[PDB]
Amino acid sequence: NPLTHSTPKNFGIGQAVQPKRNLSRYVKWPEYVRVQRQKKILSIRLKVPPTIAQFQYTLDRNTAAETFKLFNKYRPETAAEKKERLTKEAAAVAEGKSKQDASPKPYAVKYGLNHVVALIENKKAKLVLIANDVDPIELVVFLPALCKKMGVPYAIVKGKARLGTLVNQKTSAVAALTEVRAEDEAALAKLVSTIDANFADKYDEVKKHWGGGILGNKAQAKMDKRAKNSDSA
Amino acid sequence: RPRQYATVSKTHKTVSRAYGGSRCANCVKERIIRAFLIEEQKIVKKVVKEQTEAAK
Amino acid sequence: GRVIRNQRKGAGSIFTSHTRLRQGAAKLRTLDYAERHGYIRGIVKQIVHDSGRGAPLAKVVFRDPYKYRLREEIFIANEGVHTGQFIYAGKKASLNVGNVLPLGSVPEGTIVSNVEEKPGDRGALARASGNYVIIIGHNPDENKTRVRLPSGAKKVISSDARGVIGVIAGGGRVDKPLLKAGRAFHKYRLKRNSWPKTRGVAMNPVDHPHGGGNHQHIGKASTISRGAVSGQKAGLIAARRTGLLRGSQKTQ
Amino acid sequence: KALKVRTSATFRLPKTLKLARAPKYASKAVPHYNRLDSYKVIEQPITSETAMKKVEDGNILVFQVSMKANKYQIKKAVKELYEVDVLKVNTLVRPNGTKKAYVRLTADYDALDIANRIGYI
RNA sequence: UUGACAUUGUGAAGAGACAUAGUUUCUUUACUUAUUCAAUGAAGCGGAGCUGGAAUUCAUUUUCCACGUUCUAGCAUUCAAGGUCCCAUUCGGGGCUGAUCCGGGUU
RNA sequence: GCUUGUGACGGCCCGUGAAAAUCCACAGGAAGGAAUAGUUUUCAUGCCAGGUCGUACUGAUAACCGCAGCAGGUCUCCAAG
RNA sequence: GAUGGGGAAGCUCCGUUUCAAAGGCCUGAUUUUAUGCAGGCCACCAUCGAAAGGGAAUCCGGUUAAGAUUCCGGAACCUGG
Ligand SMILES: [Mg+2]
Ligand SMILES: [Mg+2]
Ligand SMILES: [Mg+2]
Ligand SMILES: [Mg+2]
Ligand SMILES: [Mg+2]
Ligand SMILES: [Mg+2]
Ligand SMILES: [Mg+2]
Ligand SMILES: [Mg+2]
Ligand SMILES: [Mg+2]
Ligand SMILES: [Mg+2]
Ligand SMILES: [Mg+2]
Ligand SMILES: [Mg+2]
Ligand SMILES: [Mg+2]
Ligand SMILES: [Mg+2]
Ligand SMILES: [Mg+2]
Ligand SMILES: [Mg+2]
Ligand SMILES: [Mg+2]
Ligand SMILES: [Mg+2]
Ligand SMILES: [Mg+2]
Ligand SMILES: [Mg+2]
Ligand SMILES: [Mg+2]
Ligand SMILES: [Mg+2]
Ligand SMILES: [Mg+2]
Ligand SMILES: [Mg+2]
Ligand SMILES: [Mg+2]
Ligand SMILES: [Mg+2]
Ligand SMILES: [Mg+2]
Ligand SMILES: [Mg+2]
Ligand SMILES: [Mg+2]
Ligand SMILES: [Mg+2]
Ligand SMILES: [Mg+2]
Repeated sequence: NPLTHSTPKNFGIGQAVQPKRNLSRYVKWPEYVRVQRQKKILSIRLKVPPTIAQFQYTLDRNTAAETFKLFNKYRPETAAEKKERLTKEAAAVAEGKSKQDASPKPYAVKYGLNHVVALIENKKAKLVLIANDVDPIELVVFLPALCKKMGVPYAIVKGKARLGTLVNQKTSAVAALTEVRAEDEAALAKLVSTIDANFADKYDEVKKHWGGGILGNKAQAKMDKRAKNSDSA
Repeated sequence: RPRQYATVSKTHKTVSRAYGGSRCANCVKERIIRAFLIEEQKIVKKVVKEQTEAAK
Repeated sequence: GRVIRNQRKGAGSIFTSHTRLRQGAAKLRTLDYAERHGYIRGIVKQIVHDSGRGAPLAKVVFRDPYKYRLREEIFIANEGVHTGQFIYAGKKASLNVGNVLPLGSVPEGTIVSNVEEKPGDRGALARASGNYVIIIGHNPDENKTRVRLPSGAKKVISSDARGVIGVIAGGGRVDKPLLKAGRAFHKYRLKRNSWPKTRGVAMNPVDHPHGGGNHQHIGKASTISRGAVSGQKAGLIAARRTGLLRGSQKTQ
Repeated sequence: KALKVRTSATFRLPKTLKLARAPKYASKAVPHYNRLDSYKVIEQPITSETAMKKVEDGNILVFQVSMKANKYQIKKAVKELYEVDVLKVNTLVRPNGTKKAYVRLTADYDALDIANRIGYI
């Protein structure tokens, strides 16, 4: 309205150099970026066999949250807690004549791959959590089959570091439970039942189902509309 | 010689009219008339094809 | 025996192109947004002689649609284009001499030069002075465009392939006798060390299949098979026929 | 929330923290003393007769000078070692791999005097 | 140069066997992720929506095109002026809009 | 007049007869800038500094290569009656 | 002719902007204080290669046994600060 003025610009072809736009879709990313992205795509364009891709069926966040809820009540000893336990049991044992039992029987989540494997073999685990990320998937693939044969209820859970946080490691391939104070027995079977329903009962059916073969949407839309018109003309 | 133009005052390297040391003052006369006439005909081009849109 | 002449050329020591004075590489613009959705305007700022080349080149400057700057291309001058002309380049572009249009967007009978083999290769076919291609039909499904090349061959390429309307300047250049060695000398002086040519029949046998003998003669059939091996191929390679071509040429 | 917004199409090397050096042991345990002191910059007077003439006529001292020394290091090493103002210094390499300085003093200083004050004659 | 095997994976029609149930093998022709070729300071791809309109309506749209630049050897740059909302009003500065959404497959 | 320099032209080409450093100008208008006093270093004048290596001589029927102070070979400027 | 690379048993061969996360300037921010970060650019991508190519700027007189557009004298010019 003052000496100010409206002067709209004409960004049509042949005039008015294009403005700056969000070229995020076009940037020439570093190869390491490119590789991991196309690795995910190549891993989806193939037909993946059913002994893999029984993964990608990750436990739901709610059931998982309740599983992290219970499992946190059973962390292993911290740094200071063990040195604290020692001097408490180095004193009371060596003089008070405690039968190497000036400390109560511990209750914690069991972890470490080879540890957890033999626990399942020996039928001592009550609930095995398997991460969905393990990069040499062979370290883990045989666990749904193993738990199934051993009557051990298992669950594939998003987060190999999230299993690691609850055991004071940066990461952890697995996390399992064998011992549980009687105050938490009921919450366990409650979780185990939901968990068996999602995985250990669906095993044999998932064992027959391949996965993958999923097109990108440029070749998908070229498919949804090519079979759209060809049939319903 | 080109390095010597740095040892000489600006009046030796320009003339007072627009596009001084750059264009030959008959080209300036031309890029003036061309500019003015095109901006004029450009206005003519719009209201002619505006009336086209109102009657077609 | 020795390594024969045509074998030495591939090493490219004294046989590489004599390139110093060349104007640049003649190329259509990069097939960007403007050219394949609309059209873009430029001015041929100059048409100029390219050393060692038959046809004159056309320097054609455009605006950069993405940065405030002028970007200049090197076209081959199609006959009739001139300094100061406005060249349009795009899918939707007028069918006027000098403009560059996707083969799909010109009627049959159009006569274009510097045409792309696949779309975007910035100019492959019909570049030498006096040549052109003619479009002889279209297949809108698969959007091919059948053309006829200067050889007579009839290739079929994409309708997106780009060509420039008209024929290439400098025609008839090959109707004048060189008239004398020096003209040919200065000719090849600015192309490459291909001239003059000692006949293989004037060398000793170390040098060439045709070499030696107490009279000057080829000694065996000069038609050499495709399957011949390097150092054998000299003469009429894979000749499907031979002798003075009498009767009308012109592919059926 | 949502993604980054890169207006440019080129990815470039992120500008990362480039840390200075905090060595845990020293470099060479003792810094080397001055490799070209004044007493090393000027090695001998040149008392050739053609040079002695430049002392008497042109008010110039001729010195054999370290090859490593430049025109600056001569001018400085002359003032410090002889308490004189140097106008300008011309040098040349003798044809036996030695440097000759033609050192000219300002009009205040008489070269001839400063020449038998250092001793040669 | 020609063949076989390996790199070699996904469909569909058509041949081939236990002797006219689908495991498997080929011929024909599709698919894209291996592999291959090109282009670009990986810039506007694919899908959908806006508004116009050819279109004839067989109930209301069943669709298909479009969907800022062509008398002239000018000029086109400061995240854009305009519009709108903020900072607590300074001089400065930001968001949105201008420039429609969605998928991150550079084409 | 002679040698050389240069100009405006003209002949020739299927030959149309390098590159980069570097220097300037223009288009642009970001910004900064005075009344009780500012902007100005492309105007004049004034201050300081400018390193490192080569620099002699021969260049030829004797200083180079031809076993040599070899009738050979070896790039070029100046040029009186 | 290095370099991310690609060959090759290997000495090494190939590629030179080459399928690479390739780099640095202007000044603002500081008034702990020195240079961290706040803008915006540039995506130009080694280097070697001409004592006849390109190229900042000097002259005259005098002077030595032997040096000089280099010393002396007088008169300039360029570049950087
Ligand atoms: Mg041989
Ligand atoms: Mg070459
Ligand atoms: Mg030759
Ligand atoms: Mg011949
Ligand atoms: Mg011949
Ligand atoms: Mg012979
Ligand atoms: Mg032979
Ligand atoms: Mg033979
Ligand atoms: Mg013969
Ligand atoms: Mg004969
Ligand atoms: Mg010197
Ligand atoms: Mg085959
Ligand atoms: Mg691209
Ligand atoms: Mg001459
Ligand atoms: Mg000319
Ligand atoms: Mg100039
Ligand atoms: Mg000045
Ligand atoms: Mg320096
Ligand atoms: Mg001399
Ligand atoms: Mg002599
Ligand atoms: Mg001799
Ligand atoms: Mg190399
Ligand atoms: Mg150099
Ligand atoms: Mg030079
Ligand atoms: Mg030179
Ligand atoms: Mg003299
Ligand atoms: Mg002397
Ligand atoms: Mg002399
Ligand atoms: Mg002097
Ligand atoms: Mg003076
Ligand atoms: Mg100055």
